[PDB]
Amino acid sequence: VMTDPIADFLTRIRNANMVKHDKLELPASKIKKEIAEILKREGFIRDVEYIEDDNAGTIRVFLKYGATGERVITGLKRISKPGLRVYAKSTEVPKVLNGLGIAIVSTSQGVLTDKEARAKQVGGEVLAYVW
Amino acid sequence: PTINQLVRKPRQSKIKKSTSPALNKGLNSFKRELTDVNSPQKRGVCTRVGTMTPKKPNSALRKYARVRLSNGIEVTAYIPGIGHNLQEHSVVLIRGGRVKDLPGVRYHIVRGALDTAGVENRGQSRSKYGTKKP
RNA sequence: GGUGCAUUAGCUAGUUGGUAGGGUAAUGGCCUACCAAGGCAACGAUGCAUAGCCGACCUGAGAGGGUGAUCGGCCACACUGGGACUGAGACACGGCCCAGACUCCUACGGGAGGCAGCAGUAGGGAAUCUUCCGCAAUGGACGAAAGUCUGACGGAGCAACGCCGCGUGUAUGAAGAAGGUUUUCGGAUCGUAAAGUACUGUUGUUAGAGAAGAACAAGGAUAAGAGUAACUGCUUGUCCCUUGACGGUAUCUAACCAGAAAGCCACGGCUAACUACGUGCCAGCAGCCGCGGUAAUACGUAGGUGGCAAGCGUUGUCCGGAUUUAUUGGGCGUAAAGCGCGCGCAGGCGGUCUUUUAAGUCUGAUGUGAAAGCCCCCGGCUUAACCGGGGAGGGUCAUUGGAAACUGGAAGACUGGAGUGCAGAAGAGGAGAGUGGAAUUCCACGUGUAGCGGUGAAAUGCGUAGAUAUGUGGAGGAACACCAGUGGCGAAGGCGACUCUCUGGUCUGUAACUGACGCUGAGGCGCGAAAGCGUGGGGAGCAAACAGGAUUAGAUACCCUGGUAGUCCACGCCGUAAACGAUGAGUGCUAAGUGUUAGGGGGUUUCCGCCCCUUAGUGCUGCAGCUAACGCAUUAAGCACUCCGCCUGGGGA
RNA sequence: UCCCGGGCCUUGUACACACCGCCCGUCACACCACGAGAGUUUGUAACACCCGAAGUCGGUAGGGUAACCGGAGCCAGCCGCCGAAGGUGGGACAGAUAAUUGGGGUGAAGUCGUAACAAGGUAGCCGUAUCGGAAGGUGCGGCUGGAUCACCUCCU
RNA sequence: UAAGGAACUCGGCAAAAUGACCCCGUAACUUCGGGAGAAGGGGUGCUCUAUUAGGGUGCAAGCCCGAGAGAGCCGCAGUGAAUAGGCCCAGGCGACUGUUUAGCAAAAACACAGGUCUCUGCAAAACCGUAAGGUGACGUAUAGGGGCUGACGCCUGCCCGGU
Ligand SMILES: [Mg+2]
Ligand SMILES: [Mg+2]
Ligand SMILES: [Mg+2]
Ligand SMILES: [Mg+2]
Ligand SMILES: [Mg+2]
Ligand SMILES: [Mg+2]
Ligand SMILES: [Mg+2]
Ligand SMILES: [Mg+2]
Ligand SMILES: [Mg+2]
Ligand SMILES: [Mg+2]
Ligand SMILES: [Mg+2]
Ligand SMILES: [Mg+2]
Ligand SMILES: [Mg+2]
Ligand SMILES: [Mg+2]
Ligand SMILES: [Mg+2]
Ligand SMILES: [Mg+2]
Ligand SMILES: [Mg+2]
Ligand SMILES: [Mg+2]
Ligand SMILES: [Mg+2]
Ligand SMILES: [Mg+2]
Ligand SMILES: [Mg+2]
Ligand SMILES: [Mg+2]
Ligand SMILES: [Mg+2]
Ligand SMILES: [Mg+2]
Ligand SMILES: [Mg+2]
Ligand SMILES: [Mg+2]
Ligand SMILES: [Mg+2]
Ligand SMILES: [Mg+2]
Ligand SMILES: [Mg+2]
Ligand SMILES: [Mg+2]
Ligand SMILES: [Mg+2]
Ligand SMILES: [Mg+2]
Ligand SMILES: [Mg+2]
Ligand SMILES: [Mg+2]
Ligand SMILES: [Mg+2]
Ligand SMILES: [Mg+2]
Ligand SMILES: [Mg+2]
Ligand SMILES: [Mg+2]
Ligand SMILES: [Mg+2]
Ligand SMILES: [Mg+2]
Ligand SMILES: [Mg+2]
Ligand SMILES: [Mg+2]
Ligand SMILES: [Mg+2]
Ligand SMILES: [Mg+2]
Ligand SMILES: [Mg+2]
Ligand SMILES: [Mg+2]
Ligand SMILES: [Mg+2]
Ligand SMILES: [Mg+2]
Ligand SMILES: [Mg+2]
Ligand SMILES: [Mg+2]
Ligand SMILES: [Mg+2]
Ligand SMILES: [Mg+2]
Ligand SMILES: [Mg+2]
Ligand SMILES: [Mg+2]
Ligand SMILES: [Mg+2]
Ligand SMILES: [Mg+2]
Ligand SMILES: [Mg+2]
Ligand SMILES: [Mg+2]
Ligand SMILES: [Mg+2]
Ligand SMILES: [Mg+2]
Ligand SMILES: [Mg+2]
Ligand SMILES: [Mg+2]
Ligand SMILES: [Mg+2]
Ligand SMILES: [Mg+2]
Ligand SMILES: [Mg+2]
Ligand SMILES: [Mg+2]
Ligand SMILES: [Mg+2]
Ligand SMILES: [Mg+2]
Ligand SMILES: [Mg+2]
Ligand SMILES: [Mg+2]
Ligand SMILES: [Mg+2]
Ligand SMILES: [Mg+2]
Ligand SMILES: [Mg+2]
Ligand SMILES: [Mg+2]
Ligand SMILES: [Mg+2]
Ligand SMILES: [Mg+2]
Ligand SMILES: [Mg+2]
Ligand SMILES: [Mg+2]
Ligand SMILES: [Mg+2]
Ligand SMILES: [Mg+2]
Ligand SMILES: [Mg+2]
Ligand SMILES: [Mg+2]
Ligand SMILES: [Mg+2]
Ligand SMILES: [Mg+2]
Ligand SMILES: [Mg+2]
Ligand SMILES: [Mg+2]
Ligand SMILES: [Mg+2]
Ligand SMILES: [Mg+2]
Ligand SMILES: [Mg+2]
Ligand SMILES: [Mg+2]
Ligand SMILES: [Mg+2]
Ligand SMILES: [Mg+2]
Ligand SMILES: [Mg+2]
Ligand SMILES: [Mg+2]
Ligand SMILES: [Mg+2]
Ligand SMILES: [Mg+2]
Ligand SMILES: [Mg+2]
Ligand SMILES: [Mg+2]
Ligand SMILES: [Mg+2]
Ligand SMILES: [Mg+2]
Ligand SMILES: [Mg+2]
Ligand SMILES: [Mg+2]
Ligand SMILES: [Mg+2]
Ligand SMILES: [Mg+2]
Ligand SMILES: [Mg+2]
Ligand SMILES: [Mg+2]
Ligand SMILES: [Mg+2]
Ligand SMILES: [Mg+2]
Ligand SMILES: [Mg+2]
Ligand SMILES: [Mg+2]
Ligand SMILES: [Mg+2]
Ligand SMILES: [Mg+2]
Ligand SMILES: [Mg+2]
Ligand SMILES: [Mg+2]
Ligand SMILES: [Mg+2]
Ligand SMILES: [Mg+2]
Ligand SMILES: [Mg+2]
Ligand SMILES: [Mg+2]
Ligand SMILES: [Mg+2]
Ligand SMILES: [Mg+2]
Repeated sequence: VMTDPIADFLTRIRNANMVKHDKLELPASKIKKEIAEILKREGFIRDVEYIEDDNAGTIRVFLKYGATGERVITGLKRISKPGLRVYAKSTEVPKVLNGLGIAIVSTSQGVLTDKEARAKQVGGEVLAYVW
Repeated sequence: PTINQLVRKPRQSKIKKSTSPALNKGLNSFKRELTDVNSPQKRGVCTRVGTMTPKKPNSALRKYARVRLSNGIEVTAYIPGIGHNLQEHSVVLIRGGRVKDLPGVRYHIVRGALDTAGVENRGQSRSKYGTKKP
C-alpha cells in the first residue's frame, strides 16, 4: 500500500526528467504544497498550479529545461524514510553539493531550505536533497 | 536488510584463526592445564632429526626436526642454513614461520640462540643464522 | 549505560505481598510468628564460559575495531575457610580465636610462623633491575616544642627498553696515485674519496672556579591588638640567628689530540637499488608469484649500489588496506544467497483535512561531566623531548522557560484504499453418488491349417493336447480418442468422459452503503507431485526385484520373452523434488507495435460485419533505464517506499 | 554408401600439452585428524542427611565475688539454637585415556572397470525404492540447465 | 560367642541381615503404562499447656474421634514383646499371567494372544458308529477343520532337477 506519499512526489519528478516530459500532475497534499512551492523559488521547476477537485485536489508541476534541452534537476533523494526518521540539530544541517544544491528541512518555524535554517539557528527533519 | 531486520539480530563478523597455535599457548604444572598467553618464541627438546622431500615440482631434501615444546605439544620445525649440529635430545628455540614446500612444517628453528649453533662461513645476511662478525 | 552461547526454556519458596514484634546510626523479609499464593522470564529469566570498572591508550578520513601495563578515582583481596572483641571508624596487610595444608624448635608435655611492603633467593618462563644514600624538600603519626619514627617520598645503581638531542671531523684539493672489481683489454668503477696543505675541539684527557633546589621551625628583641585588677601568656607585623643525601653533582675556562668512536638489512616483480665467479632439481631460497635440471640480475661469495643509523632485521599480538558483516558503505535470474505454498497472534509500517496536547523533535538559562592526557594560544629548561599558565572539546545528564512544521496522543470531518449491496459472465477449482463408449486381457463355442511372435541379426517363448487369424457371447479392471488452444481454473502441489447433490474463489458494470476497518508478518496452525509405511479390498495393462535368451574380451546393463511388490480404492502416516519463471508479498510512476481469453461503451449499418476507446488476464517484438555478459524491458532483472526470508572462498558436509 | 587425408559453414563442449584431452569409484600400502567403544582415570559446581570447633546470642549457676544498697549485680562451669572443616549417598557437567571399529583427507609412478564432459557411444540431472565388486543399473514422478527428428501457431 | 568377615564350597547351600506407620527424595532405559516400596535418608516413649484447633452424634445433657506445635522427663535401647521387603550392576533363554512327569526332573519344555499356508457352498469338510443316529451347529466363508510359527520392532534371500 501507500506508505510514503512524499517519496512519490520525489520519484515522479525523477521519472519525468528521464523522458524529458514537460509537465506532470499528482494528488495534492498540504506538505507537498511547500515542497513544490519551494522548488519554484530556486528555479528548479518552471511553474506550479493547483486544481481543486472533490477528493483532495490536484497539483501539476511544469518541469524546466535549459536551452538545448539540459536538465535543471539532476537528482532527488529522500532521507528521512518512515523506516528510519532522521533529525538534524542547528549545526548539523548539511550542504548538498557544496552549496550548489538545497535540502528541504521541516523546522518548527515551517518547511524551509537548509540555507534559511542556518540563518535562524533551528533544526528539524531533513526531507529531501535536490541538486 | 531492512533496518528493523537489522535491529532484531545485528551483524556478526567473522573470526580470524591464528596460524601458530603452539606458540600462543602456556602450561601450569600445578594444575596440569594449558593457559592462554601469547609468546614470540618457545623452546623444547628435539626428539627426532631427519629429512623428507618437498611437494612437486621441487625435488631437494629438506632437513627438519621434531621438537617437544615446553608446554607439552609435539610439533615439526625446520633448520635453515647450510649444515647444522642438531642431534636427538637437544634443546633448541623455535619461532614462527611456515615453509611452503613442506606439508606439515609450520615453525622455524632459530640459529645461535641455544645448543643450536650458527652457520659456518656466512659472510652476508649474518644477523639471520646467528653467525658472528668474522 | 557498557559480553559470548538457545546445540542453556523455564526459574524461585523467606520466594512475593500483608499484619505484630525483634534488631540497626538509618528504611527494608534484614530477622521471626501468623495470613494469602504469589514474583521473574522470548524487551532472553535460569545456567555454562570469560572478565576488576572508568578517566584513558593504539589504530582509523570518519563512523567504528582492539586494550584497560605505567599516572589518577572507585572496588575486592592479604597462606585457605569461619567468627567476633576494642574503637568515631575494622569483621582489621606487618591485631586476636578456631579449623586445614606447609616449614621450624622441642626435655614428647607442648610451642612459633605468613614479602600480592622495600631490596633479595629458589622455581616457572622467550622474558624483566640494588640485599644502596637521606629525612635536606613535600606530605604523614605523636608531642606544648625542640625532637623521634617514615623502604611514603626525595636521590643514586643496573638494562639501547622507548622518546628527544649530536658526535664518529671540516674546506681546498688528479682527466684521476697505488690496490681491489670488471673489460671485445682501448677502458670504466670504487673516487675527491685517497695522499698533500690549511683549520676546529662538540665530545675526549689533564687542571683549575663552583650553583639553584632553603621555606623553615625553634630561639632573641620589639610594635599593635583581643582579654586582663594586673601580669605571664595568646593573635598579627619587622628585624637577628639557624639547617643539603644528591654532591664538588649540573654548569664555566685553560691547554693537547683528527687523533679512541659504524654497523644492520635488501638489489626478478610487488619495491629504491646489478655485474663477475662457484654449484648444477644438488647445496639451497621463499610473504605471494615462484627460482635452482654445467652462461642463475632470485642459491653461496666478492665488487658496486639502495634504505636507515647507535642501530638494523626476525617472531608474536592489535588496527588499517578489507565496502571481506556494507548505519555511514554490499547483495539474492545464471557466480554463495527468495522458505514448496497458504491462514494468521505478537511486532514493524501506514490515505486527506480542522482544533487541541506536548511524548518524540528544535532552542535559551542554571548545575555538573575532577586532575592528568589529545587539540589551540603563550612561557621556561642553550633546542627538542620534557615541564608550567589559560582555554576548548567531551552527556540519547538533572531542573526550568519557549516553538508547533513533522511522527505520536485526543476530539471531529471526507472518500481515491479496503469491504458490503445491486445487475451480469466465464471456468479440467474441490468433495460425494451414479452412469457411457472405444481398446487390451481371460473364458466358452463355430470356421481352419502350420506356423505365430521377436530382432541390427537372432534365440528363449507360444502352437498339431490345434495356435496366430476370424465370427458370436460372457467377466473384470484401469485411463478417458476428436473437441484441445505459449487456451482456462487454483495459494502452491495440481485439475481433461457424462449427469446430479453439496461447496470455495475471481472478473465486469453501477455508486446505493460503512468510512482507513489497511500492508507485511518471526513463533503457531494447515495444505503439499512421486516413491515409501500400516490395516482391509481389488488386480485388466504396465512393471523395480527376479528368471531365461542374445550382445560383449567381460555385461550383476542397454535389446528380447516372462514376471512379484507397486501402480487403483477406503482410512491413517510420511513431509521431500530441477516443489523452477532457478525471479518473496503489497503499492505507485515510466515510449510504442501486434496476437489471444472474459466483459463494458461509441460510431457505420436493418442485422451481420468493420473501426475506435476502456477493465482484468495471457504471449511475442522493442525505446529510455539496468546488467559482468547473456539478456530484462507496463506480466521489469527500470525508478521509489514498507515488512519478511536468506548469503559472506572450495572440500570436509 | 563406407575406409584414409584434407577444405569451407554450422552445432555442443567440464578440452587449450587442445580426445594420444579430461575425468569417477571400489581394492592394496603409508601417514594424519575426527566420531563410536566393554572400561579406566582426573576435576568443577551443587544437593540431602550424620557429626560439629571458635564465636555472638538465650537459660541456669549449688562454685568464686572490692565500689552500689547480708541483698542486688557480676564471673567461672554446664545446657540450647546457628555454625567452618570432615564423613556418607545418588545424580549433573567438563577433560584425558582404551582392545577394536566407522566414515574422511593426503601420496607422480599399483590393480579393476570407464559413470560424467560431443547425441560421451542408453541424453543428463532432482526426490524416492530396490539391486550390484566398483564407478553405478532399473522402476515411479518432475525439470531443460536437450543438437535432435515432423503439421500448426505468434514475432521480425 | 573374642579378632577376622566368604579365606568355606561345585555353588554365600544353611544361617545372619531388611521388615510397621508418617515425611523427604529417587537413575539408566521405555512399548510412555512403567522401572518404583528403585536407590538413599529422617521421625516414633511418657508428662503438662489440654474434655486443644477442629470434626461425628444430640433439642440439650453429654459421648466418641485427635493434627500440628511448644516446654519438659527417663533409659544402653521408645513400631522397647510377637507378627511385617535385603538391595544393586551385567549377560543367556522364554514376550507376559498360566500348565506339566500323583510318588526323583516345574524348566529354556507345553499353552497363549498374533502370523501364514491349506480344505470346506451346507445332507459343508472333519470326526464317532456296521448302520440308524449324532458332534460340527439349533452355526453358514468376518464361519468351521487341519499343518507349522509364536507378544512387539526391522526383515524373511536363491533353487521346481528329485519327492
Ligand atoms: Mg637471504
Ligand atoms: Mg545494569
Ligand atoms: Mg514493620
Ligand atoms: Mg531476601
Ligand atoms: Mg544470568
Ligand atoms: Mg577505513
Ligand atoms: Mg573513537
Ligand atoms: Mg605490575
Ligand atoms: Mg603466597
Ligand atoms: Mg564498638
Ligand atoms: Mg579475617
Ligand atoms: Mg593492621
Ligand atoms: Mg576489607
Ligand atoms: Mg592498610
Ligand atoms: Mg608481611
Ligand atoms: Mg599454627
Ligand atoms: Mg618484593
Ligand atoms: Mg630466575
Ligand atoms: Mg629457566
Ligand atoms: Mg622528612
Ligand atoms: Mg616534616
Ligand atoms: Mg597538636
Ligand atoms: Mg624503626
Ligand atoms: Mg632508609
Ligand atoms: Mg622513589
Ligand atoms: Mg639509554
Ligand atoms: Mg637487543
Ligand atoms: Mg689494479
Ligand atoms: Mg687501477
Ligand atoms: Mg668540552
Ligand atoms: Mg677537575
Ligand atoms: Mg674545577
Ligand atoms: Mg620546612
Ligand atoms: Mg618562630
Ligand atoms: Mg612581644
Ligand atoms: Mg605587647
Ligand atoms: Mg609573633
Ligand atoms: Mg672540582
Ligand atoms: Mg666557558
Ligand atoms: Mg688541534
Ligand atoms: Mg625497481
Ligand atoms: Mg653460473
Ligand atoms: Mg629477491
Ligand atoms: Mg644472490
Ligand atoms: Mg658486498
Ligand atoms: Mg651503504
Ligand atoms: Mg637518534
Ligand atoms: Mg625494533
Ligand atoms: Mg610481525
Ligand atoms: Mg571495515
Ligand atoms: Mg558482494
Ligand atoms: Mg529482492
Ligand atoms: Mg550451478
Ligand atoms: Mg546458485
Ligand atoms: Mg517461489
Ligand atoms: Mg498489528
Ligand atoms: Mg500520516
Ligand atoms: Mg501505530
Ligand atoms: Mg577533565
Ligand atoms: Mg621556548
Ligand atoms: Mg604537559
Ligand atoms: Mg592544561
Ligand atoms: Mg499542528
Ligand atoms: Mg501550545
Ligand atoms: Mg470499490
Ligand atoms: Mg467442477
Ligand atoms: Mg471435481
Ligand atoms: Mg467393450
Ligand atoms: Mg549376424
Ligand atoms: Mg480367438
Ligand atoms: Mg491465480
Ligand atoms: Mg459457492
Ligand atoms: Mg462454482
Ligand atoms: Mg481471472
Ligand atoms: Mg457520510
Ligand atoms: Mg498475509
Ligand atoms: Mg512459521
Ligand atoms: Mg502414492
Ligand atoms: Mg499400500
Ligand atoms: Mg494389501
Ligand atoms: Mg541375464
Ligand atoms: Mg510384459
Ligand atoms: Mg492417502
Ligand atoms: Mg534430503
Ligand atoms: Mg528443498
Ligand atoms: Mg512442477
Ligand atoms: Mg530453490
Ligand atoms: Mg516488487
Ligand atoms: Mg509492480
Ligand atoms: Mg496485458
Ligand atoms: Mg575454510
Ligand atoms: Mg568453510
Ligand atoms: Mg574453398
Ligand atoms: Mg584448461
Ligand atoms: Mg562413459
Ligand atoms: Mg536390474
Ligand atoms: Mg523418467
Ligand atoms: Mg545442456
Ligand atoms: Mg564371632
Ligand atoms: Mg564382635
Ligand atoms: Mg565388614
Ligand atoms: Mg564378596
Ligand atoms: Mg579352597
Ligand atoms: Mg568351580
Ligand atoms: Mg538362603
Ligand atoms: Mg475444642
Ligand atoms: Mg516390635
Ligand atoms: Mg517382623
Ligand atoms: Mg515363561
Ligand atoms: Mg515328580
Ligand atoms: Mg451328517
Ligand atoms: Mg449320517
Ligand atoms: Mg445337528
Ligand atoms: Mg474379507
Ligand atoms: Mg512374530
Ligand atoms: Mg516353537
Ligand atoms: Mg512382530
Ligand atoms: Mg525361506
Ligand atoms: Mg517338481
Ligand atoms: Mg516340473
